[PDB]
Amino acid sequence: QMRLPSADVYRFAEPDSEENIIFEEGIPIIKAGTVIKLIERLTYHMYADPNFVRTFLTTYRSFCKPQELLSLIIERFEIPEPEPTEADRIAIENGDQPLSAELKRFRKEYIQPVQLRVLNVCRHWVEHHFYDFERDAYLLQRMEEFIGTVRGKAMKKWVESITKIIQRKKIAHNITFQSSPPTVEWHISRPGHIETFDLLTLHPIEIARQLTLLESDLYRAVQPSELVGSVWTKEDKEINSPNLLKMIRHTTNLTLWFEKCIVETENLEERVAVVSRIIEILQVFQELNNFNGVLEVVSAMNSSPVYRLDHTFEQIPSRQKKILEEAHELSEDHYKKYLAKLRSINPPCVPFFGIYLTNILKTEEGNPEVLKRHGKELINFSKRRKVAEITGEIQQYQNQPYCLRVESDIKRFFENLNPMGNSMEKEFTDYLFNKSLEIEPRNPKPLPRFPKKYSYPLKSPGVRPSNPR
Amino acid sequence: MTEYKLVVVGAGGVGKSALTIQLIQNHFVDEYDPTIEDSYRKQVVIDGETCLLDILDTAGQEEASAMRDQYMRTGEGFLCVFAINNTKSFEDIHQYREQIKRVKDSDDVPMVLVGNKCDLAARTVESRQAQDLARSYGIPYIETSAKTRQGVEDAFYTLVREIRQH
Amino acid sequence: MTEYKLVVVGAGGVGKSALTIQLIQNHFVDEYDPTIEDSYRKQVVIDGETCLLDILDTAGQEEYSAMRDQYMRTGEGFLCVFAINNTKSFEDIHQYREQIKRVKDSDDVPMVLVGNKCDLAARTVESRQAQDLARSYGIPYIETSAKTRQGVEDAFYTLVREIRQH
Ligand SMILES: Nc1nc2c(ncn2[C@@H]2O[C@H](COP(=O)(O)OP(=O)(O)NP(=O)(O)O)[C@@H](O)[C@H]2O)c(=O)[nH]1
Ligand SMILES: N[C@@H](Cc1c[nH]c2ccccc12)C(=O)NC1CCN(Cc2c[nH]c3ccccc23)CC1
Ligand SMILES: [Mg+2]
Repeated sequence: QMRLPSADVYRFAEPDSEENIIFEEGIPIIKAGTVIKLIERLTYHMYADPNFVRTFLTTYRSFCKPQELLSLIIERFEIPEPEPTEADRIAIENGDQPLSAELKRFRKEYIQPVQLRVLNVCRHWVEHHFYDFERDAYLLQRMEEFIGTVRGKAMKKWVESITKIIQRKKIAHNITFQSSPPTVEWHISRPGHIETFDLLTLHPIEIARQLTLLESDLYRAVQPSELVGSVWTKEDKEINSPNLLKMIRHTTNLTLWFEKCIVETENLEERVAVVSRIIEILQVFQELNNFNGVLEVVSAMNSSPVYRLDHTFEQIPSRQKKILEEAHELSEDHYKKYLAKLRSINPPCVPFFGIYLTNILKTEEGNPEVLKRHGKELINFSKRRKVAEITGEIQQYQNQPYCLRVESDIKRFFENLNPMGNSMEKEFTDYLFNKSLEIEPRNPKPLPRFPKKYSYPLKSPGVRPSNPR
Repeated sequence: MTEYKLVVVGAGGVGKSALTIQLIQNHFVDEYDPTIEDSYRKQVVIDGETCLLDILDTAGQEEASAMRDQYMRTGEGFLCVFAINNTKSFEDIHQYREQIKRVKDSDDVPMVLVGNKCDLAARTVESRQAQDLARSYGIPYIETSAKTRQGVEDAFYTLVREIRQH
Repeated sequence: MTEYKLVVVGAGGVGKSALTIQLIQNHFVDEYDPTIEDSYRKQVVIDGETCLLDILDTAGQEEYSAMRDQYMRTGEGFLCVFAINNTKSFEDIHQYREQIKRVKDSDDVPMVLVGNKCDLAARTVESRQAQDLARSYGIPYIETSAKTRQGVEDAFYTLVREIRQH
């Protein structure tokens, strides 16, 4: 309505008023509105806005329960057809059957779109936010009921692919590439010798590659289930947010293996080879747009135990004092320079996740859940849009996969990495820090001498890749 | 960062969805699931610009022939797809160019005719037949496969180069 | 014009982030947005001299505990937040001080303890305990409401004073 049948029975023929929808500033964008009016627009008969669907199914849970959504869209799907009209009523009563010129106008302009646009909501809701269903069987049951007992011939094609998606989903990535991936590079440690593997004996190029594969794999697993509603900060962080947590813990670990590799290499020459080999990795991380890895390395250099090692960084080559400082400048001034580089590289990349976390969390905890206009309480939707904006920016980088050959052994080495061992965060932090005080003690105490620990050559293979037959 | 809104249009079941996914995710969809209205974004760099591609994958079946003039209204450039094993889908191209030229009130609309599904020898629409039409419209003709990735990037980015210079 | 770089540290998930937000937005506007850069720079007049506050709030990133050293190093003054209804978030404060103290290499860093009432649950850290704890350290203690914006500016201005009078 739009047109024709009595508006009484159908809940969504409510007319649009200042008391139930609010707009903003070539579709229209919704600032706020009642729950009904929001679903009416989610399946409006005039235009399909497919971004609005994703914004809704990403975020709707904060203002409406899954069971009550289903009920609500079912209700919308069931649309009162116009009573056989006045030239219909006179054609039925003199023999033959009517022509129905404004029953079919209504059925083609209103009922056809709204029903199809609703099936598109279920197709998304199932194929994309299936968690709502694996945490409620009755919901799945009702939804499956609903779909079966739809009976059009128009909707016959689309009922069919939804019944089959719900099946595929109730159980369980073939990737095609253009070009081949470069050959895996080896240094001191030879293939299959997993025990000799360490920061100095693995090829710096191939460290950065395998840790970019691993860190991409981790970034990609984050669903927006684990993000919306600041769930990664509440007491059930571990239940609701396990993949997000899994990759923050990874990043946090590697930053610690780097800190530990530096301050435990007691000898000065040997430590300067290690600090340098890390900056040579940071440099390959950047070639691969692995920001998460760059910000590990910059974050490790910045840490208390490693920052203070002035005698060690005085000896870094001049080219790498440049590389390190420039990567540090990314984080400077509210990650100004980094958000720059990100919104301008040509992916695949691996963003630094922490910024997205903070923006989601401030936006939730800084915008009203409702809007009191005329003593009515409209759902504040521009807030839900802003959150979905982010979770979309995040989904956006999860698309393109890296063209790098995974090395089984090197990857199992970094997964099974644990610099902390059995000690706690305070215990280990302090230890690292005292090894810093030991290997390069405060002034004026004189810089002592320690012995070499590495039996292998400390020269780097260089971070220029080497391509044979 | 310039921002381009591409729209894929075509016959039912030619590979509008299968291509768009291959472009965004490097994955070949095998299942045929009739599309009603999906939408995708891809940040990519084309001839030294960072372009944010905004790809709208439309519905092909005649059931949604009601609900076209809405996306055709806001699109920037159009990817007209047909499959080289379905001659009917090629004959339907004429009309797609037409709905676009009408809804856009313009004769100069960035498009690219795409001949998909070319990993099969079952070809029934000949290369000439298709090329000849493309020249009649004054637009490039690029043959692609979603399954093998051949030509996929080529076709989508040619559209972007076209939108830029116009 | 002097610019003061302030850092807000403290235990996560206890309305830590509401301290900064309530300061910046005049608590009158609906549309709030952290995306917006310079929604964390704020110009104010403190004791007559005009200065520019620049506030870092890393709320949400608390599991990235490697980076606490990197983030803290950037600060002139510090603001340690605990919720008054969460006894742990308060006993944690000891730890955060020693990290700051160590990351700066000092014994006299300018900083302020802030008890934050975030919802309406039972206070489990008394005015008096926080009072005494802060006394032992040599720093002021401010209590604030996340509801009513009470004493929010009271706590940031106090930190600016502690930076000048350092
Ligand atoms: N061999 C081969 N099959 C392809 C190719 N492109 C698509 N297909 C297949 O053809 C079928 C149709 O795919 P699809 O892209 O979903 O069609 P559509 O364009 O989405 N049509 P609709 O309007 O209904 O969404 C699928 O089984 C798909 O795997 C191709 O290049 N080669
Ligand atoms: N020499 C200048 C300039 C400088 C900036 N980046 C450097 C990297 C290596 C050597 C010198 C510099 C200087 O003040 N250095 C001191 C402060 C910076 N130091 C090294 C360092 C450790 N972790 C870092 C993280 C980011 C940037 C530098 C570092 C070394 C001591
Ligand atoms: Mg499709």
